[PDB]
Amino acid sequence: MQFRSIIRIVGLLLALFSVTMLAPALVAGVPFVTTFFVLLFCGAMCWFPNRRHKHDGFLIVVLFWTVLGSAGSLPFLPNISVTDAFFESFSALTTTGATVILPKAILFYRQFLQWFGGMGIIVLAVAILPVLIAETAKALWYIYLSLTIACAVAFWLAGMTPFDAISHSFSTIAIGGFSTHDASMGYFDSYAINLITVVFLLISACNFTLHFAAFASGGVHPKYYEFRAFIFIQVLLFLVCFLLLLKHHSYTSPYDAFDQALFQTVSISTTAGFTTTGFADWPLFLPVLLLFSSFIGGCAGSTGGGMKVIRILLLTLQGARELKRLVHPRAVYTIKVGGSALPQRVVDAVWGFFSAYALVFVVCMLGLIATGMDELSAFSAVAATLNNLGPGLGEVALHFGDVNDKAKWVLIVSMLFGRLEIFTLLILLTPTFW
Amino acid sequence: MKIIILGAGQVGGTLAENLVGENNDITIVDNVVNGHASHPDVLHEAGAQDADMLVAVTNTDETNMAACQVAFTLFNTPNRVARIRSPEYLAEKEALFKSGAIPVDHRRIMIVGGGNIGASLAKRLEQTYSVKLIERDYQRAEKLSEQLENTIVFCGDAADQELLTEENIDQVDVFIALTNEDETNIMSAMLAKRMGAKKVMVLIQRGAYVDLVQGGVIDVAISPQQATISALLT
Amino acid sequence: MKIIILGAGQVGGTLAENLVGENNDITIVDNVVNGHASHPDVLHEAGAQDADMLVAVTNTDETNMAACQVAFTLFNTPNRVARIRSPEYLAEKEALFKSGAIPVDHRRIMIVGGGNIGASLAKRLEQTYSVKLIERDYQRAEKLSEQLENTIVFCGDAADQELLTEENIDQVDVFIALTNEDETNIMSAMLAKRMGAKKVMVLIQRGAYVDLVQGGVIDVAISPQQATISALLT
Repeated sequence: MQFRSIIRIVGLLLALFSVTMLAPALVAGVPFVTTFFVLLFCGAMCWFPNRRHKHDGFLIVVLFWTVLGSAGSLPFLPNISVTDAFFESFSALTTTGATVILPKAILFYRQFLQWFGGMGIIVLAVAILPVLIAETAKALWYIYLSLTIACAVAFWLAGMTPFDAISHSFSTIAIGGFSTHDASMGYFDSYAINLITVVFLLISACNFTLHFAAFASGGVHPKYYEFRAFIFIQVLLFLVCFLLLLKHHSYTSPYDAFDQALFQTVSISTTAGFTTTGFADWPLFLPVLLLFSSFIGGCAGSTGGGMKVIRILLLTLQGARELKRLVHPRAVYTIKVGGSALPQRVVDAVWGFFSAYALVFVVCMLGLIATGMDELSAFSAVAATLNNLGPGLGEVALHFGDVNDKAKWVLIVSMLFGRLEIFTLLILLTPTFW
Repeated sequence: MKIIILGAGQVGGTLAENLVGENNDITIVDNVVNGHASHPDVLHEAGAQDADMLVAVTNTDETNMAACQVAFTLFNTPNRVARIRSPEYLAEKEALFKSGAIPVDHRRIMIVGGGNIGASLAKRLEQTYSVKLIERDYQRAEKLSEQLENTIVFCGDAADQELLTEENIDQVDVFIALTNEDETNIMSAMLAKRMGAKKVMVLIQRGAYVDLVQGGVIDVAISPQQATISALLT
Repeated sequence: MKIIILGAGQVGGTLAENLVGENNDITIVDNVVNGHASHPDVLHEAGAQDADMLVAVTNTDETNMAACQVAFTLFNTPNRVARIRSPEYLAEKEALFKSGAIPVDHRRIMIVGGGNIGASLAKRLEQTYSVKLIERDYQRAEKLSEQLENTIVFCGDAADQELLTEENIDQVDVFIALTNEDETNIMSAMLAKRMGAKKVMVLIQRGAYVDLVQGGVIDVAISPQQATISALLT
C-alpha cells in the first residue's frame, strides 16, 4: 500500500524529531547525540532508496504521536531498570508529575522536554482542521517570546541571578509540578514570586486562540460583552476558601492566608500541579473536593486536554432545555447560548463523546485496580492520573516503584491517553476497521 | 385626497372598492387609465404631479419599484406605497428603500399566527414581556424556529381545544389570532372567550366589516386597512 | 478577462462551466462568494471595481437590475449583462435600459420554432425577403400573428414529413429550426436535409458540443453562447 512514500516521509519525520536533540550537549550528552545520529541514519536509509511520493490520515496522526518516545528512553538503560527506565522516561517526557523518586545537563534537558511538550500539543491542536502552508510559526513565535521573556523577567525581579530565574522559568513552561526540590514551592517562597506566579497561572492556561487576533493590527480586544461562567467558578472558589479560612480561623494575617491559601486552591484546581500542602489545616473532604476540582481541566483552545466549559455547559444548559422537555414534550426547544444558533449535528457527539469517555473511565478504574493495585491509593492515583497532576495525596504512597511494570506500562498508556484524545488509539482496535 | 392605484388586481381593486367616497378621488391604472403603470406618460395621464398618494400593486416588484422611481423623479409624487413580495429585497430594505435609492415610502403573551404586520406589532411588544408564538404549520415553523429570538415559539392546532385549554388559558393575558379566513377567527374567538380566554385579538382582513363586527361579543377587532391606508392618509 | 457571475443556478453554473480556462478568471456569487448578489460589500468582495464583465442571472429581475445599478454606481463595472424574464420591462427596454437609467448593457425563407434571439435575427433578415414563420404551438402562433407584422405566420408539426414536404421543400432556400429540443434538432436536421431541404440551421444550445458537431453532415450549427459570450468579449 504505497509503502515507499510512507517510508520516506516517516523517515524524514524521525530525523526531524532527532535534530532537536542537542540540548544537553550545550552543557559540557553523548547518548542524545547518538540518538540524533541513529535516527538521521534511519532517515538517510529511507530517503536514498525511495524517490517516490503519494499525494489513512488517522494512521498518520497516530504515527506522529508514536514517535515521541521512540527516542526518549534510550539514554536511561540514572542507573535504573528497563521498565522503570521506560516509565521514568515517559514521566520526564510527558507533562506529568509521575514521581517515583540528577546530572545538571540531563535536568536542564528534562525542563527542556517540558518546553518541547509545551509547544507541540498546541500546534497539533490548531492543526487538526483538514481531517476535521506553515505560516503560523511566526505568530506563535512572537506570542511565545512574550510568554517566556515575561516569566524570566518576572523571576529576575525577585532578587535573583538571571540563571536561577531562567531555570525556574524553564521549570514552569509546562507545569509538571516539578521544581529544584520536590517540595513545589516550600523550599523557596518570596512573596513577589508567589503573586506573580499565580497571575501567570491564571493568564497562561485558559485562552490564547481567542487572542490570536492580537497578531493583527486591529484592536478587537474589548470583548467582555468564555468568560462569565468561568469567572463565577473561580470566584466561587475564592469564596469557599474564604469561608473555610474563617471557619477554621487558621491565619490572622491577610497576606499569608490569602496568598498561601489562594495559591494552594488555585494551583491544585487549575491543573497546574504545584502542590506544597498535605491538607491537615483543611479537612479531609477538601482533598477529595480538590481532587474533583482537578478533574475539571483545560479551557477551549488550551494546553489542557480535559473536560471543558463548552461540553459541561452544553450538558447543563442543554440539559436545562431537557428539563424543560420533562415539563412538556409537545414544546419545541431551540436555544442559542451566545453567538449563534447551534446545530443539532455537532452536539450529540459531545455527550456521545462523554459517554464513551465514561466507558474509558470505567476501563481505567477497573483495569488499574484489577491489575493488582490497592483499592484506595490506586483510586486516588487514577483520578490524579487521568488529570495528569501527580501521585495520589489520599492515603499517600505517592511514589510507587514496587507496582507491576506491566501496570506501569498501563500507567504510561493511561497518562498518555489523558494528554491525547484517547480514541485515536481506539479506532485501530475496533473490528470492521480492518 | 388624490389617490392613484397602480394595478387593479385583487389587492388594487379591493382597495379601490374600500376606499370610494367624498373625500377621496381614486384613479386606477391597469393595462381609469389603460397603460403600463411605470411609463412616464401613463403616470402623467393619471395625474401624478398633483396626487397625494400611489399605491403600486402590480404583478411585479420591479414594476412597482420602477413606478415609484419614475413618479418621484418626474412628478415628485408624495406618499409612495409599494407591494414587495421578495424577501431578498426586504433583506436589504434599509439600504435600498430607507435610503431613498429606490424611492418607496412604505405576563404571558400568546399569538396564534405569523402575520408580517403582526410580526411587527409582535416585535413591538415582545420586548416588555415574553411572547408565545404558536403556529399551525410545520414548514413555516422549522425555518423560523431559530430564525428569530426574544420570542418563544410553539406549534399546535387552533381548533384543537386540547391545545389552548392545555396551557392554562386562564394563566395567559391575551389571545391573538393572525389566521386568515376571518369568520372562523370570529367564531373561534367566541369559542376562545367561552373557554375562559381573557382577551381575543382577531385577524379581520377587510375594513368594510366595521358594521359586521359592531354588535359583537368579540372584544377587539383588527383590520389591516386602518394602518396600511393611514400611512398614506396621514 | 475578469468575469463575475451573479447567481449560480442552471444558467449561471452552466455558463461558469463553459468559461473556465487560461484567459478567463471566473467568480460566482450565490447565497465563490456567499452573499446577496446586489449588496455593495458582496459585490466588492467579488472584485467589481477591477472586473471586465458582470453577468446577473439570479432568481429575480429586480435583483439583477439592482446588482447592475449598484455595481455601476459604486465600482464602474464595465459590460453588465442581465437576465430579464419580464416582457413588461422589455416593452420599455428603450426608456429604461437603453437610456442608462437602469445601467444594463445587454426567395423563400422558412424558420421553424420561435426564439427571442431568433426573432431578433429573423427581424434582421425579414426586410430583405419574406419569412415563413412556422410554429408548433397554436396559442403562441396565433398571439404572435396578431402581435407582429412583415412576417408570414404558419403552423405545423416538424416531426412529420406531410408538412415540410407539403410546403414544396425544394422551392424554399433555407430551413431554420428554433426548437429547444437540442439534438432531436440534429437528426431531424439530417432528416430535413434528407427530404431535399437546401440549408438546415439548427438550434444547438451548448458551446461544449463543438467537438460533437465538428464531424457532422449538418451544414451549419448555431450556439447561443457564441453571441451571448461575445457582448462581454466584444
